[PDB]
Amino acid sequence: SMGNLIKVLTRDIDHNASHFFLDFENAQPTEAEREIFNQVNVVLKDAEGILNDLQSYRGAGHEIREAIQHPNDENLQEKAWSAVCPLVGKLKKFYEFSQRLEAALHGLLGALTSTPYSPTQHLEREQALAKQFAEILHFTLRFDELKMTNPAIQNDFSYYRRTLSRMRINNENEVNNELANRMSLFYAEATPMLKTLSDATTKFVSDNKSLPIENTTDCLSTMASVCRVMLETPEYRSRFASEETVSFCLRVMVGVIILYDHVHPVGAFAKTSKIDMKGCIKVLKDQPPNSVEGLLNALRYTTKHLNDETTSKQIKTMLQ
Repeated sequence: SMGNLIKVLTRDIDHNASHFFLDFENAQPTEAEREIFNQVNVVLKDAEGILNDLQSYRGAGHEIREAIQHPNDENLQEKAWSAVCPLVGKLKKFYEFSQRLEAALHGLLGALTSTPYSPTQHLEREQALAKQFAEILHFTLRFDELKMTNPAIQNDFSYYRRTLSRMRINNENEVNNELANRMSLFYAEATPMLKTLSDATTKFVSDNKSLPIENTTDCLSTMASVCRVMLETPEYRSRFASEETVSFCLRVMVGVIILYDHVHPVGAFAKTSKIDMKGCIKVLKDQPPNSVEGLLNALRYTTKHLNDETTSKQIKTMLQ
């Protein structure tokens, strides 16, 4: 069923491009998937809009530097303020969309990690919900890759917090200090959406104490092995791996790996891990370097157990 699971996750994504929501007629969920598929699909419909706003994030570095250069010129102070406020509005909408990702993740984890079935049978039984989980990770990695290449995001928000505080001394859709602190910890992360999704998966394990942990962890490791085997085998590469399919699976694999490393007690690098770390890193290495550097940075920074003394030197040196 390893070939079937590949045909399930990599199904109808070639003719698909940049769309994170699943077509209802194409995915064809079962009766037991309808109430969750509908909820998750609404969040996935907005994921494309969130990602497009991040691509259009030009930043206010030019106006900020000019205002700081001439701090007595009120026209330049208001020109920078008029430019950075709609951008902080976008940053506000991105962080609030991260909270919606946590809700849609618990609906998927709640169904894909039931007590009786195995991970392999869950991805085959609840095929539509398994596709949505991969699409949530797809957007998560694609969002965090843009954030890493856009240094104006943290500079715009830091200048906002400095100017706000001291403007409401000297001088509705405004941001409060309580929300700003959570946004600052959000954008200080190398992978903001993935860190959030990582905590949400840890929350799911704690909310379901009566649920065994491998029902969640082996679901992530199965998805990692489905993507790894598809990408590393040429027999399966000439059958399924295309431009959009490889880029999709590369990001689904890195997503579940980091989730696994935070939820699985010993991590994804220990001897008892079920993720082929060397094989997953190698697949990233055989890819063109520029298109995967964001994913490699995720495996080097968002990881919990990478720098452990129990962790191997081969992968440690593999990620150098």
